[PDB]
Amino acid sequence: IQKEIDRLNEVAKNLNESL
Amino acid sequence: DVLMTQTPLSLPVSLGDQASISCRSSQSIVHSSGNTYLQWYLQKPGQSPKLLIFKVSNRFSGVPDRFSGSGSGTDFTLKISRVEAEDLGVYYCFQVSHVPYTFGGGTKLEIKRTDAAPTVSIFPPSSEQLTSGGASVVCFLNNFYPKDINVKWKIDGSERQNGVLNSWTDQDSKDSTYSMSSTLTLTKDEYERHNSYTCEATHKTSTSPIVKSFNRNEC
Amino acid sequence: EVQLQQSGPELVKPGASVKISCKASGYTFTDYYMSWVKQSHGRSLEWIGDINPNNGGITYNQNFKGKATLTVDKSSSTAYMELRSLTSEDSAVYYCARTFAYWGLGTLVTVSAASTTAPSVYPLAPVCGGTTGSSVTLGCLVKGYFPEPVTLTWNSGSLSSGVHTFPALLQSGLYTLSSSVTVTSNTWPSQTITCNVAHPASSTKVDKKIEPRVPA
Repeated sequence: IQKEIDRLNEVAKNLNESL
Repeated sequence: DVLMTQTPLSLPVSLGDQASISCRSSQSIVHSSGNTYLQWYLQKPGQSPKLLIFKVSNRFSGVPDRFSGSGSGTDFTLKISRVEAEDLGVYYCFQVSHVPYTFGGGTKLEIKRTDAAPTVSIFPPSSEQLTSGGASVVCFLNNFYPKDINVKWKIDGSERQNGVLNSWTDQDSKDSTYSMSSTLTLTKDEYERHNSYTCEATHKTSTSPIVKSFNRNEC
Repeated sequence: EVQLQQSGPELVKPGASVKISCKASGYTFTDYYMSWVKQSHGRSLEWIGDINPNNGGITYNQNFKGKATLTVDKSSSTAYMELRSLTSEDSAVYYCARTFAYWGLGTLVTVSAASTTAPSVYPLAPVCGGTTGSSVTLGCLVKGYFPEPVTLTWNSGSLSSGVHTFPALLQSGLYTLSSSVTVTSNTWPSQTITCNVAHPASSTKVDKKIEPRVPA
């Protein structure tokens, strides 16, 4: 799972904008 | 297991102010890869946690830049450079470096405002409930601040504790107060055997307890 | 987009078992672990375990061994949790999550011996008599229902300013909630004020007018 967390900012910066 | 200790439990702030939240691990949380997998979440009421920061300081996706995470060793910190209304809720840290992964107990971000005295109302059992064998006496303590309040029930001058249920609202979005409902439940038979019923509250806005009472025989 | 769709709310008897599901879409199910997290009392979070969908290998939280069993079905991109020998302590929201970054909406599990139970709804008019100020407060008591939720409105929702509806609490395996409303004293009793309660699970629907207490 740690290797997955390493790659979290592969996603576009369009999530969780309303936090 | 790694204990994650979050402070403060609750953090009252003004909108537009900076805020910081602390997370202490009981031991080092460095994974065997050398990285530290400390995440921060915001959870809003009735909603799922939302990831803000991962691996101590990396901002996730489109999370606003006013959020940032930092720290090292056993000190970790989440900062909000300018608190906005959509940021209100509970913040959690979470370590995924050592199994079992563990969460902090959360820090609730709330609005600070001036003190406000509770408006207290007491309600005898409804005549309809009496026909059923139970009797609930309800006391509302509405629109007060801060949230700390102590409520006591008296029956004919004697404290009654068994059968009391207390429920609090979340902070009001319009005036930032809290409210609470206190219910004393007894059997109809017991209720009819006593005369005076008193809801007593202590709050920081008054040096005396706020008393509201009625007599079952007054009408 | 990444989406985790979890099964609906579960009402389970003490000592029974329940199986919860999480369907993944928007990414390749077998390229990522799936994790499960418990949340009780709307606060404390606890990690339950991770499953590798590719080979079915699991990393459990030691404290949930025997309580929770994790499985997957690759052909439907679904992860499963089965909770065994349920007790009150297992009443919680159970989340599935991918990389602890994409979370499902959660599945509420409530453990209770109660059957579906309609509420008794009681209007709370002020103490008989007395003096009135510039405002007056009325109440409504919704006692002994199961499961959650009830819906409660005042004058069919028209009356919303000055309302406080309090979170339901448990009492004898059953829920109870209450609600107060504060209006100008020129408004009541001259105008009608009614609390409207609905309990879908029992098809119960009750409107109670708040009427002044009379002596005789």
